[PDB]
Amino acid sequence: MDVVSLDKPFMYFEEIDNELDYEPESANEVAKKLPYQGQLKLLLGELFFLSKLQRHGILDGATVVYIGSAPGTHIRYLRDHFYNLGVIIKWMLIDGRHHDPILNGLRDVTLVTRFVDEEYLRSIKKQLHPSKIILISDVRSPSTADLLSNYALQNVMISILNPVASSLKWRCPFPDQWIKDFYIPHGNKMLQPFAPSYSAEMRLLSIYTGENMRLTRVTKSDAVNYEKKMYYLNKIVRNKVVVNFDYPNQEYDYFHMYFMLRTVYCNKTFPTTKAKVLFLQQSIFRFLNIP
Amino acid sequence: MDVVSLDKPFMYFEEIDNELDYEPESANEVAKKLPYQGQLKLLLGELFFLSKLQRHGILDGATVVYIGSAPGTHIRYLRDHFYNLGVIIKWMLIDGRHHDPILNGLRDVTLVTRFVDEEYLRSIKKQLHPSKIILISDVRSPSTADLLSNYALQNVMISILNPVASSLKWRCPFPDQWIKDFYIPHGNKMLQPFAPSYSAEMRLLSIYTGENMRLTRVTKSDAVNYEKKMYYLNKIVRNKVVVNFDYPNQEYDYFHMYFMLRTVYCNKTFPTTKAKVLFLQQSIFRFLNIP
Ligand SMILES: C[n+]1cn([C@@H]2O[C@H](COP(=O)(O)OP(=O)(O)O)[C@@H](O)[C@H]2O)c2nc(N)[nH]c(=O)c21
Ligand SMILES: C[n+]1cn([C@@H]2O[C@H](COP(=O)(O)OP(=O)(O)O)[C@@H](O)[C@H]2O)c2nc(N)[nH]c(=O)c21
Ligand SMILES: Nc1ncnc2c1ncn2[C@@H]1O[C@H](CSCC[C@H](N)C(=O)O)[C@@H](O)[C@H]1O
Ligand SMILES: Nc1ncnc2c1ncn2[C@@H]1O[C@H](CSCC[C@H](N)C(=O)O)[C@@H](O)[C@H]1O
Repeated sequence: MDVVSLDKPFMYFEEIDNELDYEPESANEVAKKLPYQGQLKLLLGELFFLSKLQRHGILDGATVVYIGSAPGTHIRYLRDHFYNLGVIIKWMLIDGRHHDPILNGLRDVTLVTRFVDEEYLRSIKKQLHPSKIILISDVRSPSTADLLSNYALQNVMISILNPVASSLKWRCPFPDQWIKDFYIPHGNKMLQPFAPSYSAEMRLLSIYTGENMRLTRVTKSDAVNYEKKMYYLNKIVRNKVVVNFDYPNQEYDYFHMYFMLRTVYCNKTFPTTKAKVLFLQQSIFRFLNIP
Repeated sequence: MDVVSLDKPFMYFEEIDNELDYEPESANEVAKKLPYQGQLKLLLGELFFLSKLQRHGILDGATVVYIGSAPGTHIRYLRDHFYNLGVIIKWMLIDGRHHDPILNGLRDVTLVTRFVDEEYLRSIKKQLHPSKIILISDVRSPSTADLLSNYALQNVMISILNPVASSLKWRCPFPDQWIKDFYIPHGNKMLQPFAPSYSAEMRLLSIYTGENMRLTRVTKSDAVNYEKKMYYLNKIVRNKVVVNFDYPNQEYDYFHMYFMLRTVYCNKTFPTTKAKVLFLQQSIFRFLNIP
């Protein structure tokens, strides 16, 4: 067995302290080990992101604009969680694809069947006015050409919507498929437990203070780094069994999930962080029909 | 006579401490009082900007890419000034219009007859590589539609060229001609002595540290402010005769010019700032054929 003792898991890209040469044969290995793993991946990251905003007092009263939301099964869990905590939020889920019917019939959630373009962003901005907007983006076109176009749309979402915070899908183009350098918004590169086995995807979390918008350039050298750091994390780290983690499941992803879940607010009072997390995890797995 | 005593002049937009309601009849008033006033306006601002970079030690060894440079008569003065000071710089002047022949025959200056587009910016970036670039932009299309397009090109100049510093033309669209909010690079809003009598134009000066790029949103309310602050400056301030300014010419613009010129480096040693400035001014006016 692949055992180890860890203090904490890597929460952000910058914390990864090692790298490995990407082995293309990794692409043929089992990408997922749990049913509905993708909904689980998104649920944890967005619960993490949103709980942070709650902590900073910027969630209550906001309209969450989620673009690239369908099917959005896991989003029903997020909505219930904050709704039950007393936080007042409106959800606007937009995708050209159809949403899970469990999202219908909630006055606080508006489903829109539309593929957004810059012009539409303008109309909804005029229509949301004057609410404070929190943007979540998971749009998907993939070539490096596709990625750049998605990233370009994500930056236009921020400039038109002008949100108070944002969570954006972020996967650096592969160095061997580099086209040109580009800019992404400045934010924390939140790592994702339960991401596919060798995925290099993370989420970019940002909070917008003032009327400024800070971007950061991404080059091929950065692309080389992303590949090696993420490859090291996926191949080595995520395959570890953290034996000094007293929890029903000690695999790295559960250890990593534990640290995100420990930041979530509940109505129920618990005697230990371990009890709250076990509760939230049980709750999350039951909702998603994960054994 | 319109007399007053002033400590210093307003160097940046933010310093303007008063405003006036824009009177449209001002548009019919004499816009210029000196021959070649436009070359003088550009010369002082760019001498100011470039001397600053020298002070920060980022000028020597740079390639100055000036887009919207023709005719560029005043640019010959700038080139000579730094060339004579021993600073090593290469100039690349690009405009679809033709440059003043006084700029020909200098190995350190390359004239390009081209209207730049994003693609061309890419090729020159590949060709300038690996020199450090200082961008100066004075491109001109004007409707608010024209402005936005120019500003959009200016931001693409920065993202493709990725300069160490930049000076950009900046005039906020008039509130009564507002189209949409937009972003401009963050920088100092340098005010311009000898600008047309009622011009609301200034120059945006920026220095790029790290791999980040900070932008700032401009709204109609900002547009209302620009109009009133600039109107107050043009109508009231610039019409002042600073009587406690011991200088051959006490009009506000000369007082303002004095503060920019006092920051310029010379080979000749002077006993007082007043002597250096008088020298630089005499020199500048003689070069431009201004009496
Ligand atoms: C993690 N990774 C994956 N691939 C390629 O990406 C293809 C699709 O797998 P993926 O990258 O997991 O898809 P996604 O990121 O769109 O969700 C695989 O078949 C590999 O060829 C990769 N190709 C390169 N060059 N470098 C990498 O780090 C890398
Ligand atoms: C300074 N100013 C000028 N204009 C208009 O701008 C026209 C051209 O004059 P300009 O603004 O000096 O041109 P420029 O900025 O392109 O160099 C004038 O005929 C006026 O109608 C202005 N119009 C408005 N609404 N507000 C202003 O502050 C203002
Ligand atoms: N312009 C656009 N506007 C809206 N959705 C977009 C888009 N372009 C692509 N997408 C959507 O991006 C999605 C990527 S998959 C998203 C999964 C979803 N976030 C979840 O919670 O289940 C697809 O449903 C796709 O239709
Ligand atoms: N795409 C582009 N590339 C180059 N020059 C441009 C441009 N679009 C407009 N311009 C130029 O912008 C200039 C504005 S007037 C500039 C005056 C000049 N800076 C001076 O020193 O004399 C015009 O010469 C015009 O041809």
